[PDB]
Amino acid sequence: AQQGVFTLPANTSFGVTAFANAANTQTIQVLVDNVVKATFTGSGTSDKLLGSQVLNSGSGAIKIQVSVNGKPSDLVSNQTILANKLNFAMVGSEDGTDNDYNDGIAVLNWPLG
Amino acid sequence: AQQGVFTLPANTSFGVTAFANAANTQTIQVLVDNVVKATFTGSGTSDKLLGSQVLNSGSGAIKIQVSVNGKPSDLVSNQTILANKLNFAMVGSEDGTDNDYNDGIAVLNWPLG
Amino acid sequence: AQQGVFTLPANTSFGVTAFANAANTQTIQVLVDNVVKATFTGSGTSDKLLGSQVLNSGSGAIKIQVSVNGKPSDLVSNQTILANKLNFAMVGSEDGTDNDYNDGIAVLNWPLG
Amino acid sequence: AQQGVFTLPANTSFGVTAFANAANTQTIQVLVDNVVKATFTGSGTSDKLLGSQVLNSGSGAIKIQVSVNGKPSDLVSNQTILANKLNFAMVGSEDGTDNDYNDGIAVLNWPLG
Ligand SMILES: OC[C@H]1O[C@H](O)[C@@H](O)[C@@H](O)[C@@H]1O
Ligand SMILES: OC[C@H]1O[C@H](O)[C@@H](O)[C@@H](O)[C@@H]1O
Ligand SMILES: OC[C@H]1O[C@H](O)[C@@H](O)[C@@H](O)[C@@H]1O
Ligand SMILES: OC[C@H]1O[C@H](O)[C@@H](O)[C@@H](O)[C@@H]1O
Ligand SMILES: [Ca+2]
Ligand SMILES: [Ca+2]
Ligand SMILES: [Ca+2]
Ligand SMILES: [Ca+2]
Ligand SMILES: [Ca+2]
Ligand SMILES: [Ca+2]
Ligand SMILES: [Ca+2]
Ligand SMILES: [Ca+2]
Repeated sequence: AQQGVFTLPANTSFGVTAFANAANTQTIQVLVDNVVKATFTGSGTSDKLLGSQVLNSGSGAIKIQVSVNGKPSDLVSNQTILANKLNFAMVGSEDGTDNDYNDGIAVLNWPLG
Repeated sequence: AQQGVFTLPANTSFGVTAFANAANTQTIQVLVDNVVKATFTGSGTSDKLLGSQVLNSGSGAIKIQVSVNGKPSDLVSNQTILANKLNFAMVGSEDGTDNDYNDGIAVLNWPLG
Repeated sequence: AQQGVFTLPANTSFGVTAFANAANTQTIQVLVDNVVKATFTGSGTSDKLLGSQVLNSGSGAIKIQVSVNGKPSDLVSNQTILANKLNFAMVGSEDGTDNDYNDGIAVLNWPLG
Repeated sequence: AQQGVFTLPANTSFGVTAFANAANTQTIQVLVDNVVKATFTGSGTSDKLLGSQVLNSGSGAIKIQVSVNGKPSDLVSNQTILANKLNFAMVGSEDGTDNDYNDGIAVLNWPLG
């Protein structure tokens, strides 16, 4: 199945935070309506914080991409809702062979405020 | 039910990242074996990043506390596992009456490496 | 936080399946727009299947109640979305003191078809 | 990523319940330590309940397979833990082109009792 694709409410601010757990440099892109709106880049094996940003969801069509020097990683994802209100969308990825799926991570959360 | 309590594998590094979406100052504490090992503090209504740290899980007994000037918030939490390997533990909290449950957030992830 | 409350898409069929893991008789009610539309009753400690039904979501306001002889149980719940399409809403409950939270369970899933 | 693979605690009873939302006949197999221990078969587009069984987890290595007349479906899965105690493992699958991922579903839950 496609992974890293999420439908958010339209015209809503969301946070996105990215991490590396990898020797290779991760490129984590956040697409809103098929257009890259944020890019996080880096490496490190101890949950390196690559950045955190707030974006508008546009029509609601979000897609997360993870790659290493142009090669797409294998993604895994899901979305969880707590208290019928607090949403998280998580993405892990695997750039290699050890299948730890932590190499490049994105965590989205909404609503804000 | 108790919320914000998680059993991790013992002696394992994990990341914890904290956010505010609140006018009031949040105090988010990460306890390992009943001892506070990290504290994140701040306010802001746009997914303010309060910090991110890597901790050892000790025996595995983690507890997240959220309070505002000493008053415990109402917590909500769960844990998700992706690809049978990548773990997230999420905590939201409500400090007031609007029930957005985003006031003080913690996201834990493991394994690292 | 309130638990067992879920917002579904309006006018959508969903499945709901109920289980017991309890010595006491569980009463598991599925409310749509504040009106009970299904009730599952029984006991048994080996994941007793109490029933499975398909309901219309009405406006989308679903609430699950669990009680034992009129006494409300303590609920825990969340919602997960897989492949940006397949939804599950889960409810556990505790009727006693052992905090296994499995006494009366409901699992909702949608969309059907 | 591989999907439908879960690590359970060893020597633990778990419930597994299977559904169809499909015109084609689904074959849903539950493997414990690489050996099929339950098989659910059927079709129907309204959350047809194919069965529910309790199994021992063996070493803990569970795998869910879904196929239609021998052809493996595309699986999606995850695991959620509520109240640090109640576990669900969910599997959806797609046998065709509409990407509803509901064609053959398995829901696992533990602990029982
Ligand atoms: O980035 C390449 C490689 O780096 C490290 O060895 C580990 O983090 C691996 O999981 C990762 O796949
Ligand atoms: O922190 C107090 C209060 O601040 C803001 O008004 C909002 O973020 C509320 O959700 C929060 O409860
Ligand atoms: O139903 C009462 C009681 O019955 C059994 O002892 C167990 O299933 C308990 O978890 C439950 O709380
Ligand atoms: O089973 C084949 C096909 O049957 C129906 O048309 C729908 O349930 C589809 O989602 C499914 O893929
Ligand atoms: Ca890796
Ligand atoms: Ca890694
Ligand atoms: Ca609030
Ligand atoms: Ca808030
Ligand atoms: Ca109980
Ligand atoms: Ca029980
Ligand atoms: Ca299908
Ligand atoms: Ca279908």
